[PDB]
Amino acid sequence: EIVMTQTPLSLSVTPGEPASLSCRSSASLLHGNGNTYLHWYLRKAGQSPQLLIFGGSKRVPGISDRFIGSGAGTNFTLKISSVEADDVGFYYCAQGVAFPWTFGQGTKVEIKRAVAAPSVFIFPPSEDQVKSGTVSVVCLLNNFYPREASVKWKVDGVLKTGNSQESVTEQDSKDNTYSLSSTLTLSNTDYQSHNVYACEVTHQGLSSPVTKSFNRGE
Amino acid sequence: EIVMTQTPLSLSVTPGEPASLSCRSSASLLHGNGNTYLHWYLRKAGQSPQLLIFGGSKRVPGISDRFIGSGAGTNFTLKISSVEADDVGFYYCAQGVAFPWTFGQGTKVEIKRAVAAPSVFIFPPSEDQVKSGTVSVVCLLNNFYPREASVKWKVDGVLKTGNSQESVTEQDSKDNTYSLSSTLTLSNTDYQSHNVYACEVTHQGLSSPVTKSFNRGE
Amino acid sequence: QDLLLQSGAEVREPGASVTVSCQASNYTFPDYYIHWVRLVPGQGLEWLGEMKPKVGVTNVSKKIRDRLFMTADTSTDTAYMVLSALTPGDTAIYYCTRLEPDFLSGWAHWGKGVLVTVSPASTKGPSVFPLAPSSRSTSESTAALGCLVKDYFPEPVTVSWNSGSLTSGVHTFPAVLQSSGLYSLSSVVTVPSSSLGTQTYVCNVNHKPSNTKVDKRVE
Amino acid sequence: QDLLLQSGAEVREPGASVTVSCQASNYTFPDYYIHWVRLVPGQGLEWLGEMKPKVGVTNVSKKIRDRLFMTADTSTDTAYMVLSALTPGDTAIYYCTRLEPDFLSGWAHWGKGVLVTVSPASTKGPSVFPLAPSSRSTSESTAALGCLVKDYFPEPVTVSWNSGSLTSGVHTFPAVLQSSGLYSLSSVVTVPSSSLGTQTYVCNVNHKPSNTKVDKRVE
Repeated sequence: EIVMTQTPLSLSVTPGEPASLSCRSSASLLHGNGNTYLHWYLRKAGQSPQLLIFGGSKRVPGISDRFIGSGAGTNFTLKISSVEADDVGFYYCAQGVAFPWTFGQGTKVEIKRAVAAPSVFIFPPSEDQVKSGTVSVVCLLNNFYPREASVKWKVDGVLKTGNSQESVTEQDSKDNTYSLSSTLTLSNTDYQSHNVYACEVTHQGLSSPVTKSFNRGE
Repeated sequence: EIVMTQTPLSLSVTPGEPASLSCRSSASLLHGNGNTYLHWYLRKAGQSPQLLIFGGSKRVPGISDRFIGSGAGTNFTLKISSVEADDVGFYYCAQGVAFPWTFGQGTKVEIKRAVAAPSVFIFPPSEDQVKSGTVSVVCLLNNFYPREASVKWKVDGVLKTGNSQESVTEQDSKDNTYSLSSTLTLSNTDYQSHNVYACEVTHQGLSSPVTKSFNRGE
Repeated sequence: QDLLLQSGAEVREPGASVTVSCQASNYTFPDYYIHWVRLVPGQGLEWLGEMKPKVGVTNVSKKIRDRLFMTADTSTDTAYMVLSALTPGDTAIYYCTRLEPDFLSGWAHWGKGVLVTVSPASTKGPSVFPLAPSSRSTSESTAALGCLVKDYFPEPVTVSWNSGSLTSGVHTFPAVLQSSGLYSLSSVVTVPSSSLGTQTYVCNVNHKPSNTKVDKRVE
Repeated sequence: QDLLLQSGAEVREPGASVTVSCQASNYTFPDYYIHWVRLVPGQGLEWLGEMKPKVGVTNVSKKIRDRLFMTADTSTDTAYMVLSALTPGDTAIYYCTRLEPDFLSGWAHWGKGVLVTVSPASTKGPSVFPLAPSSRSTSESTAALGCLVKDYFPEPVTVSWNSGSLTSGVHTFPAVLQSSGLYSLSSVVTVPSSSLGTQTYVCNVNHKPSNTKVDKRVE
């Protein structure tokens, strides 16, 4: 029930910049006294969160330079003065309020980059996988930015059945780009039910739509 | 520590038969407040343990008073006036007031039955095991009494080596004979080196040991 | 009725851990003393520990004690025990027990038990195998027909003959864990060998711990 | 500063009851509260419960109050958390929290949180194939190696190329649930067309509990 709106919901930014995050609520935020209060923390590659604010203004001991924020009760907001590569992850705030208490949804933080198209690939299903009776093919999109590309498929030139699923890399460790896999799935007989298999793309780093294909019996 | 034994270890008992078991303790059990505190328990195959008698001789409600028993401080006995099929099971004895770490090792009721030779069969497994790298040759020793039989293999006139596996009925539901499956099992190589295969058998109800046999291919 | 509920079985890798639970019947839960005890395969019964709910632990075997942990919740009216550093030979039917009246005179009492099992293995579908109509060359008048499993894991296994539609004169030789760390089983039916009705003798078998079903008849 | 100990994962059938357990650092251990937080996939974190082991007490989320039970072994402060009637929706990572005698007026640091996952599934080694598989012809410059993991359970998997002798340009897509509850994954390596038209390439894949290796050579 206790409101916690955390925003921007996601963020991408360049190194050395200022950036800020806002937490908004329904009430004042204590277990008692009139006087216990909110805290903020960073979660990454499956480690627990790392505490950053302990109590509104209160910086956690031994942590970074100032992520510190301001506001009270219904309002609070962090600001960091400088983007470090260290900082990418999930940020969220917690209230210092009487429990039961609830996290707000979390705020994503990333590096910003120049827009850049993927290299794009598709291929026939391997014939062992074909005669496995259930079959799949993959549209692959290596090393591109941002991960806001969008991907399509056509079979005998007409859009896919929806028997398809997708996955993206993490933000690249250094290039801070991404890659995408889209997979389309068939029975061997659905794989007969069309001949040419295609995947098609539009993206920020695309000047114009891109198309790739294979045709079976080759 | 409480250290104790119970006997006889097992017996096949004739229908209608008066019978008993004795529990013998190295600890003299004038328990707690100078008062002997000892008990006996049933169990059956797939069943919870079941109360019988306690304080030595005191019966739990609903027991057939066919069951009887009592004992001096190291020297205790459980008894039955008679035998009916419902008696076939396992029987235990133990100790208590604050220090419950004890059991008698269990003793098994069977029923006494007319002697009987088994019917016996054996088979060559199909090539489908042979081509899968492992050969089990199995011999079936069915409906024998008393409880004991010995089983053996020969290959090309030469006795067993290495592996065997065996498995037996709980006496019976009905006739109260026993039935036994057993095998010698090999890498297919070994069977391919071999040419003739036999099981061999002996038991109380036989004139002589018994062979069943076959040869590779036929 | 005077009962403790206990539930479905368990299996683990060596070095792991296990949780076992028991639930009271409609009763004044805190007033029982409880033993945890076990039946170990091919081996004698064994008391482990004693617990009174709001007290928690009371007495326990020094052997198990450090590996053991034992407790209860009043809110649910349930006992637990936990075993840490879990290993082969700990494999047993664990029982919680009810003690309350003249139980000093001996009165441990029972729930249905729970099976715990330990292996290096992971689940495997059955090496189901038919057992031949041998001596079709030579039978006088009598026969038996068989079916087998090997390297299935973990047990138990469902088994049937004529797909359950006719079942008599039959043995179901209890399975054994092989040196593979996986199970072998066979069942066999006795037959007057004049039976051309042997056409019907589909042995049919099922393996819920591996979500699997299979069938054969041979002649 | 110094961290609580909290061990590795487990995988489960629906409706079961299932546990995680956690242990004190170089630390006193009855003295301060414990909290349990659920990290749910794709979604914001979730407080379940406060606990204090000293008395064996808690304050609890109204989303539950039913399926949970919690305490610790006072012999070690080995925390236990018990959940029951587990849905696939409970598939999550569970984090064992201390609380810090001042900083808990906000919060405190944790040990390493642990995964548990719920599904009618059962173990499978992956089906495995090439993908790319080679450029039959293109604007030769670079292309990529690629290999498929499919029909697999449970995740995760371990993967490498030319036994991980190759490392540059290698990528690995995060896992996808197949509608059967199985997994697919994939790996790819962008490489010069000159190199690709010359050297031999293999995708090298391993996991337990499948106990299975594949080393798929590719063209």
